[PDB]
Amino acid sequence: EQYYGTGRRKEAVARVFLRPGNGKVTVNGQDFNEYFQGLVRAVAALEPLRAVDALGRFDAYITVRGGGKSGQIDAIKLGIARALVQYNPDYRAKLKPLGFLTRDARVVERKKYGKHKARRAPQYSKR
Amino acid sequence: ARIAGVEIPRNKRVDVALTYIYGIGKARAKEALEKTGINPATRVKDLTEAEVVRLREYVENTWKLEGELRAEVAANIKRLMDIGCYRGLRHRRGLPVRGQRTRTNARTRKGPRKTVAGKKKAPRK
Amino acid sequence: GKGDRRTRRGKIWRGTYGKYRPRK
Amino acid sequence: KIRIKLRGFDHKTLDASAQKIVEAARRSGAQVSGPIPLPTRVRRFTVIRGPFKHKDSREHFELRTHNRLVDIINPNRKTIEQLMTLDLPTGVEIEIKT
Amino acid sequence: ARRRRAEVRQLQPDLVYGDVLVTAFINKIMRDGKKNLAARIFYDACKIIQEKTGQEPLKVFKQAVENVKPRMEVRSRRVGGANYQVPMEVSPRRQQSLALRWLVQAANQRPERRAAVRIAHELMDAAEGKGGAVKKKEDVERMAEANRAYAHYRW
Amino acid sequence: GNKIHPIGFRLGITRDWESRWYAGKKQYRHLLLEDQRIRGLLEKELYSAGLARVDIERAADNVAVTVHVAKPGVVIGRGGERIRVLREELAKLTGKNVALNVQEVQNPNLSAPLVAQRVAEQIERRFAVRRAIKQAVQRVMESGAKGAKVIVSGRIGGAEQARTEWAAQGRVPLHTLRANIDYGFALARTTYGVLGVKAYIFLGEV
Amino acid sequence: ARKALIEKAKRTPKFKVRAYTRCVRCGRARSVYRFFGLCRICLRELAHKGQLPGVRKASW
Amino acid sequence: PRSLKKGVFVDDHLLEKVLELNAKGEKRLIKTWSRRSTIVPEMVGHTIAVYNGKQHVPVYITENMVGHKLGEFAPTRTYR
RNA sequence: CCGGGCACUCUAACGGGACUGCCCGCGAAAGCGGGAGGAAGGAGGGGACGACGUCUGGUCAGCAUGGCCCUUACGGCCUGGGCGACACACGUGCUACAAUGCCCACUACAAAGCGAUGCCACCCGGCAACGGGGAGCUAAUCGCAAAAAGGUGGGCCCAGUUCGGAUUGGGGUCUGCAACCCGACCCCAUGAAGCCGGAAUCGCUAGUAAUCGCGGAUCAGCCAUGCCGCGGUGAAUACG
Ligand SMILES: [Zn+2]
Repeated sequence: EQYYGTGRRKEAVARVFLRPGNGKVTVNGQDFNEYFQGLVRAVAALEPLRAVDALGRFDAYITVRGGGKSGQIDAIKLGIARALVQYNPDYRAKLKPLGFLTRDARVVERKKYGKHKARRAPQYSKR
Repeated sequence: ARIAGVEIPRNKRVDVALTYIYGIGKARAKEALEKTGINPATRVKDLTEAEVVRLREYVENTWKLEGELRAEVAANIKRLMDIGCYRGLRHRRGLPVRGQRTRTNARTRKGPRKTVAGKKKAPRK
Repeated sequence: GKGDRRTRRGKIWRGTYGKYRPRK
Repeated sequence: KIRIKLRGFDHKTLDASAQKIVEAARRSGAQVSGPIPLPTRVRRFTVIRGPFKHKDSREHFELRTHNRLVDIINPNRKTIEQLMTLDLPTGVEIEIKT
Repeated sequence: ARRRRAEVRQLQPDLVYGDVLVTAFINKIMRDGKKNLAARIFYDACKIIQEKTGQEPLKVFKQAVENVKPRMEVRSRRVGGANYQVPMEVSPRRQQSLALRWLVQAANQRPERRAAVRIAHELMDAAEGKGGAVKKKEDVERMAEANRAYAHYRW
Repeated sequence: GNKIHPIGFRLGITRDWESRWYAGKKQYRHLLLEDQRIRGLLEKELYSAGLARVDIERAADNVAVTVHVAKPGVVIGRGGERIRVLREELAKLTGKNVALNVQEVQNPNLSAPLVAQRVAEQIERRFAVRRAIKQAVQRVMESGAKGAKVIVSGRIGGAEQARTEWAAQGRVPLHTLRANIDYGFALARTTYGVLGVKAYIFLGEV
Repeated sequence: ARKALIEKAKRTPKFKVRAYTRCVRCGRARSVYRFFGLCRICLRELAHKGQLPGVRKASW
Repeated sequence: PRSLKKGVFVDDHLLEKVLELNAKGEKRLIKTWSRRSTIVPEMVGHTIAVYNGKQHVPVYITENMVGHKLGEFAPTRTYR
């Protein structure tokens, strides 16, 4: 009837809803190719599908809010990866070795004082 | 086509081209073309004798341009310069007028650095 | 660029609005 | 429909406080909307550590303010009885608008 | 790197050829992390290699890298006074880094106003064995083997 | 010149605030300046009583104030006549209308502020610094405490060169964020100059 | 920070632009925070004592 | 590209003191610390002495220098 | 948006989870290598946190304090000037020299913050700064706010240029008793140096550098291109 998987990346949340069907994707309304209009990376998000020969077998409604269309592309990629497991829990065996079921914990680094950008340290002359 | 005081902007978009006049900027460009109703994109060469007349007339008569303008500006400066006007003294002395720092960064108004001898050991770093 | 006070960026950089970066 | 809004500095002086308000009125009115959290507003004060120079000393201080809501629809006298005068915390301060 | 032997960051394959080496090259084109414009340029280029060249872009590319990889390079070294330039092999790893870097560099050294083209044309020239990229490569080897006297400082 | 205040460092845990009351924007600065006015007099007065802390709770025009002392008597007064003077001198400062409780200090020998002042005073009377210090650490260490330490600033004995005296026993982990170390500082005006006094007392842990 | 120069409390600005914060404890006019009436120093001193209600040490 | 808006400012120390002299014609000198004030026609012909911040310099106010502000005619710093 | 519904995102409080705990290998042990599960590991990533002491380190100008000195004044009030001077030298930075770019238009994703005379919706007058009018907000429920880079379409066509904006002339807004000295902002004109930098020299090992915009404190206004902080996109390389 329906399947779920969230998915978060670099501060992005993607609600992934798979549903046996054609293979289209409605990201926040616009078509998959409409929200990510011209982003050589987009293709990534659906990689967990091709992982187990899905896509042209499923369908996906997706809500995405937070971060940037790049982070969303990874949240969504994780969503489609999780949801694809509630469906058949047997997918892990091949879906995980790729690492799709991991939550990239790489986040912006705090901006420490004394320094220009958390690390970028100010420069000196005839020290 | 030649327009204002010895003006001859050619082979470029009319707007761009009008820019080549002393008192005309990217602003008056789109306007003089706006009013005189001429495509701004037309290459000055591809213009029409009819358009070159409405432009030549609208512009020359609507704004104070070229020589006559430099005459004004020069005239102004001369004035605040004749009266004890501080601002006028800044012109004489050749230093920046709009109240900027003259301890460093004033080269655009002073010219090339005029290095002199100095005091070393006294961390002038 | 970020420095031309009479352009989009020049206005954005200076955090202002005018004939070059109207409110909408 | 008595909307309560609780704010405090201690995230316990409230969960304690606002929780009393829940168990109390849960015997004289509706059933309460449960103490709903609500985002916290933090105030940062970045200060140079010592006096005179040392621009890169610093050390951060923040004054985080917490909020709680609750919401009791179906006000029924006894509700305004179990609540009206039976609070306890000192590091709290309420505002109610039924 | 005093402690470990810093392992190599493994890159995610291409979003079209699924080739890691490509991502690498694209990363060398990128600047200010504007990885989209970077990816585009390399793909537009691949389609410029398709038109003006009846060959598959991917193979033209790899061919290029190949001719641009130096197999010998000179590394400075202090040996009794003077700093003799010792000639020596080049790691497989370093060969790539240099090849790709050199390509992008020479590519941005070309005249054609369009970024995507400079890459397109540079790659091809490289394949044929000509171009600023292969120059540097052959210049390097020349440098070594011309200092092959101090090669007994093997390093 | 390193190390943070052991209290301020632990405020989240093993140590509560001296003023616990909500407020904000338009009030906070006014409602705080007050607290200082309060504490101001109490310390200026209740000196001989042995001040140690001045908790100040609030809710609305009915302040708290719970002065902690070693000699609760000196505070109260005869039958309670002084707690009348002060408690009144109080509202002549804050119309607010406020209470004035008084808790007794169970062994002023575990009150960093006290141990400090204790030493600060001796030093003012011209006692041998190092001695006074060792003694103090002993008293504190000799009546409970899993650790203690005292530090006197400089110009020990009026010496022309400012020095710095020590003394410590048992664990006194300033680094362990959970120790529960009472910190106390005492000044010490003198013919030759000011000399700060620091008292550190360690109790339990968790 | 001379008594004399703490005429700031005088209101009488003659014009309200001559008004100026000043520390409500040391007179440190130079970097007085509003929310406290205190200067960067005193603010730090008191935060360490705990006399600044709900003003813990930041970190993240 | 200067600008005040609507209400050309002029301290009335010298203002109501300059026009009072307009009743008997003119006078022989003035002296104000109000270098902050704009110059109005009524000042023309007159001779107001402005303050350096140290001296009272005699400034003959002519038409050509109306809109300006007195101080612009009494230099502050001393250079070269 | 409406009823409705707490599932989900989230909000904030608490609980769980990682310990070389399990499997194979070496080791006396600690532990090293490898593998499974797992969101994650062998200190998972970033903070707070700085020993006994050193430098006669820094600050009596934050405050405190010994001693010395001044008391019609080395005190106090005021107006004005100065701290903003310049032939020059250095440090830290901003903007840039351009096509992996600049401009116009259209269109899309963020976080953390701040708001009482304060944020300012929307409507009107103005090219505009801004003015007039006026709703909501007491602020997860209203406002600052537009994120910018980006995607789509057009223009520019390699030129000191639709690069770059210094400098200067004029008009004007706004705060403030008051913007000459000495404010920021808007619009017109002006349109400089600069075509990638000698010797020498600085930063950073990953969500880091690089790049893009957003907020805050101080604060009437503001010389912020500074400082503290936020998220977006996102590398190269490390033999040694
Ligand atoms: Zn202070």
